[PDB]
Amino acid sequence: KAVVIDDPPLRQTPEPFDEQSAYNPQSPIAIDFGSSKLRAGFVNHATPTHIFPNALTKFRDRKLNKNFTFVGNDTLLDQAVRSQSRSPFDGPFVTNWNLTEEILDYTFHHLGVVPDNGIPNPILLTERLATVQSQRTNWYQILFETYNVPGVTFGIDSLFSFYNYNPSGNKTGLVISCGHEDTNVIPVVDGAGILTDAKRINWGGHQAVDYLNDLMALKYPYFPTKMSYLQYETMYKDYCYVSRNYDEDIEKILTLENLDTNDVVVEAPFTYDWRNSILHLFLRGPRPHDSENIHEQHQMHLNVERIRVPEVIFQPTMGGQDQAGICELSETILLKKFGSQPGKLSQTSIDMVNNVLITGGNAKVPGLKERIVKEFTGFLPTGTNITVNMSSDPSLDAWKGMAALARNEEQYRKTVISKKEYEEYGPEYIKEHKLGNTKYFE
Amino acid sequence: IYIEANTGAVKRVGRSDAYATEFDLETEEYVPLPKGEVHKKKEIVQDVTLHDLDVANARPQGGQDV
Amino acid sequence: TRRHKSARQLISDENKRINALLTKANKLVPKATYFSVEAPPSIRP
Repeated sequence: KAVVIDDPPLRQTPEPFDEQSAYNPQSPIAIDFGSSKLRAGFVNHATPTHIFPNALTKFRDRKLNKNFTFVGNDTLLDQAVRSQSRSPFDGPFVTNWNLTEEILDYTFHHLGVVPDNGIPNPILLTERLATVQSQRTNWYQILFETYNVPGVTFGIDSLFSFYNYNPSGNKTGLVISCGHEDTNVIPVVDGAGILTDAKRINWGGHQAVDYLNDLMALKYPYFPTKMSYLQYETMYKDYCYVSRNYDEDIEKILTLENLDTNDVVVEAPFTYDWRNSILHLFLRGPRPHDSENIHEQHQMHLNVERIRVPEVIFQPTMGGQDQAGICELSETILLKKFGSQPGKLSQTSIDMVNNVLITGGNAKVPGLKERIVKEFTGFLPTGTNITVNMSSDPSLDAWKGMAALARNEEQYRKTVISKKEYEEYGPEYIKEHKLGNTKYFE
Repeated sequence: IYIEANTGAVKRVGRSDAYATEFDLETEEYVPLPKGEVHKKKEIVQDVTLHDLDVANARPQGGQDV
Repeated sequence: TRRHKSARQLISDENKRINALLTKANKLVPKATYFSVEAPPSIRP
């Protein structure tokens, strides 16, 4: 029985506004400017108040009043408003900027804030790894000129999640993130993100969905209906998993005893034996094909691409970039850095092994934890206890981390930026604190 | 490789399956990794007759290699 | 007023800024730049 794939349904109920009576000017505000989803919420709560993707557009009427400022969740109302949606992210950086304060003013209005002469709430903000000086400079300029905010901090989402999942602040572990466009491996030693040995991989969820798009476009060049990006990310979400061992699984993926189980057919919406043919098994699975009926011309099969696409974080070579996979960078971090001979592990190495944490929005795929535990038992000396932790929803943990830094502790005022300090020092500044970026030089 | 610590026997099995793609065509044989532990212990009972010990010490030409 | 400032040329300006600071200091060891956290090539074939 075939399953049809449609666009996700539009949200009937528009997002609400917070009450102006319960707003507190002294309460800090936490914003996560993620690439895929924007996370915001007040410190006093623990459940996320506003969750919506960072995208927006402009509408044109016949009656010509120019009153359309639709941001995010109100683009989930019709196909026409959703189709022309423009995001502020171009690659890993932000290029356009007028849409950014338009989105931020939408967020501030939906937070139920009535300010005067600027926002009188300090800002908790998340920022990437090894970020360029122009991005930090115009972030400084945009908040401390447009919003007149007294205090701001900078931090990484992976270290924020690590501070969430061990709130003492002086632990030691290894954090691996799978972001929307990047995969990062950061070692943490005594609660400090050691950025001189952190590593970055240029692959994420967006590149995986685009890889599936290119693969399925190259598999069926005569598909009459053109599919959108959204249907692609849902069949990437629904029907992709990480193999336990790749070399054995590809060797029997088109075998008849295996192809009857894991072959997924996909129906597009609309209004000399074949058994010995490896091409026919790769195209249309274990079923015979007749190309005259209308139904199977709109059909799409997923047999090897269930595990081919999520593999590429372990081997980036089929993705195109000449980088190592997270097995090898995790191995060289654990075995040739922080004073570790290959064969003898330091106490820091063993303590990082005992506290491996994996976060990120792209960790939703199944089989990641079993694979990482299996290969960590692979390359390590025998008898070493390996512990890997997982969140139920790993896209919530970073905002909860900055909320933990604000509400849970009082030493958050170590890392804040004063306006007077900004005016005495300038844009060229970075606080060398335990949980964010460091200085570009020594 | 294959190391027997009690005897000192050294045996080469072949190259790994991970090094199978350094060349398209190679003269070496590629085996997978051993699925068990590196160190294995096994108790054995050896039966020899007196004639084997007589013929082991009475080789006229000399000893032979493995 | 600001330029469109596409994300491709930002890498080039950051690279030439780092190189200019390096050759000014020469005639400073980098610790955490965008070209140092980026991953080395693999060793396994």
